[PDB]
Amino acid sequence: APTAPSIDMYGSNNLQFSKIELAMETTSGYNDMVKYHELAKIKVKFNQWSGTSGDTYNVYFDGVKVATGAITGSQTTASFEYGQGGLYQMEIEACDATGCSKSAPVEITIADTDGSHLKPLTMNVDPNNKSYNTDPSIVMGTYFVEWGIYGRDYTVDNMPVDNLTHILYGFIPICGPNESVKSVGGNSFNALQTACRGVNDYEVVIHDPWAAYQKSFPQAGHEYSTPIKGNYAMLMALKQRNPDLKIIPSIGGGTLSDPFYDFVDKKNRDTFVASVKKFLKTWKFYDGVDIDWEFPGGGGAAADKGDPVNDGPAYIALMRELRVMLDELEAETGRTYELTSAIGVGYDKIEDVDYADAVQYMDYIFAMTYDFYGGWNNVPGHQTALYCGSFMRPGQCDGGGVDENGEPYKGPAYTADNGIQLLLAQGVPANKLVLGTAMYGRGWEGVTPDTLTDPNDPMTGTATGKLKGSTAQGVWEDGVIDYKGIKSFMLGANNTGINGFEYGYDAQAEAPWVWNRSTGELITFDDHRSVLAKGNYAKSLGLAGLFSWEIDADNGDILNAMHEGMAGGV
Ligand SMILES: CC(=O)CCCCn1c(=O)c2c(ncn2C)n(C)c1=O
Ligand SMILES: CC(=O)CCCCn1c(=O)c2c(ncn2C)n(C)c1=O
Ligand SMILES: CC(=O)CCCCn1c(=O)c2c(ncn2C)n(C)c1=O
Repeated sequence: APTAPSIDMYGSNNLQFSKIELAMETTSGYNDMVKYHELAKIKVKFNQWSGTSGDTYNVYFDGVKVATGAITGSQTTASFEYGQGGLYQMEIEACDATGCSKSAPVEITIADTDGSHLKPLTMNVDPNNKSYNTDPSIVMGTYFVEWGIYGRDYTVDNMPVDNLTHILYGFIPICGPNESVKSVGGNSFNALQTACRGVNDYEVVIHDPWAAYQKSFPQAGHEYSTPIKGNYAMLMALKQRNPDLKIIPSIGGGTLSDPFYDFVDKKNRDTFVASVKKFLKTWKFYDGVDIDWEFPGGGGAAADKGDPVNDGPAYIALMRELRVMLDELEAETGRTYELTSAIGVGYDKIEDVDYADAVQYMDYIFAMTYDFYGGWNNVPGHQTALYCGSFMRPGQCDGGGVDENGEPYKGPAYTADNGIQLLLAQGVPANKLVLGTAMYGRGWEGVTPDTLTDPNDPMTGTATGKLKGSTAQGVWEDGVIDYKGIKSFMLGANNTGINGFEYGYDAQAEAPWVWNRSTGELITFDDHRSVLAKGNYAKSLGLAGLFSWEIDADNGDILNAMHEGMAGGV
């Protein structure tokens, strides 16, 4: 016989609650901005403006009692905890000695990071991505980059997810020595320093919390009160649409790998593995971890780091210790968690790790069969060829010979086949290796006809510097161009060359190029033909499948060719 409660929607945070507490309106240290709670804190204000208030309230979710407390006037705040994410029909009843009066039901949301409070994501995929019926046991992976939501304007709902088995989310940094990030310029290092305030060295953090969980995306139905927004909320709604898709955070990458060189000290590995565990308990849409250390032994961005004696065993110990940790998580959750890694495949990178040993702990190795040549020097070559190109010298392919000054080659040339064969030769099983495809070109300026030693092969020329171009043409950094930019501005609709470019294909190497004889612009990339060759190769060897770098740079053609190449290899 009290007055039935009316719920104050605006005074109760629009009934949006969450197991994870995320700062939405600042940028600060990771432990300050993100706190995961086993019980969500619920606070609901309700009013009984007329009649009698009564003396106690009970709260029901879908008919089940979940909280009780005292009413002592005409406005009450009910505070309680609840442990399960989801949407629920909430009623609040007020009671006195004579009876109870229940409010009308209203939906309350309790967010959790598995996306259990979210409907399947609405997609907006370019229709140039076709539908395939590829065997679901073949890996078809890609990297989605966190910063792609800015100038590249490529969001989670743009991904052709039904053509993917694995989404690797690039990248999760590690607090600590990070001079390589500083050297890149822009705001990357400053962002990282902020995220690491109050964080122990060697723990993972989110690099850009605005991209990850703050930015409101209209296409995803995000509102002011939505407790999780950003790319991560969209990946959560994506797992609701595609529950079998694996979404894996990739830790490291070329500029973020500095802290891995300190993993020869086991205390640093323990700190890092513990932070990864906490990370996967906090962000439950993720299905494992991808380790992208570029590179054990050195030769990467950090010119002053790398230990060819100790980094390999440290890498193998890291994989064992991660696998132990992921086994605990599988025990706690009943889920399967995957452990993978993207690796350099030049002989000098491979030789520093016993991968046959590492790989017993791992689900897959993503072999980085690209970046073999590029604008960091003026030597043209195929950056992603399967085999040795026509431009190579006698004995260069297998490393038997000498260069143009008579210097002996130090090892086999950089090709996908050389890398894959070296890994098989170590005893890595073919069905754990995933072959990489480039959705971008690397290129040079200045490779004009007078520099060529073979007048029909620009790979025999010499450059003056890196390819220059605008972001409109898909050039986001010097020397690098999106595949969709090469297609729009160099190849044209018929793949025969526009704007002063001509198309060529080195049939020996299985590698395409476009060349502008007058500017001497030369770009090496993967196209439909070379990606079919890769698919045939992967099929021949019984590899796990294919992956690509990076999804925002494709227009559909490369991922389509990945699927066609895997079907059609003979
Ligand atoms: C600038 C900010 O808000 C957080 C840091 C983002 C990190 N980041 C990039 O922004 C980026 C990038 N490459 C190109 N860009 C534009 N990398 C490698 C990166 O880590
Ligand atoms: C502006 C920008 O993004 C340049 C990044 C180059 C950093 N970097 C590498 O990533 C790298 C490398 N060797 C292998 N890798 C993967 N070196 C020598 C490098 O500087
Ligand atoms: C196949 C393999 O082992 C590649 C090793 C890294 C290639 N590479 C560079 O050498 C490099 C670079 N930037 C500057 N440099 C000198 N990047 C981005 C790179 O990938």
